Amino acid sequence: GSHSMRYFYTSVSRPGRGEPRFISVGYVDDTQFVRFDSDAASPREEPRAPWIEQEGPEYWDRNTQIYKAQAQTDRESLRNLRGYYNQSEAGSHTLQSMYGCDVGPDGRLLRGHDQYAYDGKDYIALNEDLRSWTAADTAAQITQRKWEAAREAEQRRAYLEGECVEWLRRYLENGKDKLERADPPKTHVTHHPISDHEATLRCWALGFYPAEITLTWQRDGEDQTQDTELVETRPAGDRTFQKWAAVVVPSGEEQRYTCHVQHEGLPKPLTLRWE
Amino acid sequence: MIQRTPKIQVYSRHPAENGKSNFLNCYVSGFHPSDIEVDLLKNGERIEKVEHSDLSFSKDWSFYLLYYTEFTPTEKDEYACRVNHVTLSQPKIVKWDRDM
Amino acid sequence: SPRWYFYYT
Ligand SMILES: [Cl-]
Repeated sequence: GSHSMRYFYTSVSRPGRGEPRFISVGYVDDTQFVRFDSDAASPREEPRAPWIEQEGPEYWDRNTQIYKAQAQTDRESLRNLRGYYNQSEAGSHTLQSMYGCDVGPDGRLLRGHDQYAYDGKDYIALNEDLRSWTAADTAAQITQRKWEAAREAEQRRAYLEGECVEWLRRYLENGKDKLERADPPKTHVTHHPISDHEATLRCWALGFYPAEITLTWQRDGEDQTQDTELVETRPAGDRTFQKWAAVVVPSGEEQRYTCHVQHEGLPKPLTLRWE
Repeated sequence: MIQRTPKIQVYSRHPAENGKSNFLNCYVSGFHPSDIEVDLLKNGERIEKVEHSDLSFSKDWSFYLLYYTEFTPTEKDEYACRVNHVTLSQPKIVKWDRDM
Repeated sequence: SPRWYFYYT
């Protein structure tokens, strides 16, 4: 199958409370497998998926040392950003970092990611060519010029193509079926009368993995995008996801409406009707 | 900094039936900054020993957390999610509806 | 595993 390893870092300055708080979470696809929190008791990387628990203490100790050095790096990034943005020393600020590798079935890099958000806004992102940067604003152009001059894209590219893919390969080997699985959605339609002239049809997808899914309503095969209420895909808490899509239907017209469900676990999309 | 109000969904892990053990979820997302407070309510009272996920975010930088507890829904018991965030002037309360 | 290369904005 197609797979990814991604790390999501959040650093938050707490002015007058010492070092910024550093949090990391690590994922294979939509499966969280590790966390690190600079505020936890005896900060150490911790397992959050069953198949990583087999890693020896040399794993947890090594990753702990890397996270501690990352936290200090992010502290310096936050200090530099304060200067670029002419910000005071009194305000709290956030750096979000995400990097990782997507591989196809051959297990070679398909797509590399390495990107940054400052105070909840795009800052700078490594472009899909892994050779060039997109800066969100004039401040981020300072970082872009520095990173271009220092040829850092070449090191990030070599990392994403090499080490990143090798760790992902090992984790897929550890995880086996727990990571290879595509759990198809359980689908059903419910009917919710509004008045005597109209009813909501709600098309549900439950218990699917991974999270990526498309739910659409059609009326005699014509897409109803503008008249569909679609909730954000939401976690069930058992490493499956949920979604629903709803459309308001005139009474007697229910059999014109079809719900269409596309998911990796379905060889072809499912078509459902109010039944 | 530009602040963003949390989105909130409250929902069960499994399609609910009265008397059947289940999990009550409150999913908060798209909030900035990251500090947030989430309580699950039974008939307006805070449920104890609610667990939550580790702080994460989506590729579009949307922070998210899941707060969850075991519960046995009934016909008459009211469940809700109550969120405090710097963007909210009062706690935001979203009632659990088994059809959403 | 987390990367051990570090970069300052
Ligand atoms: Cl979504």
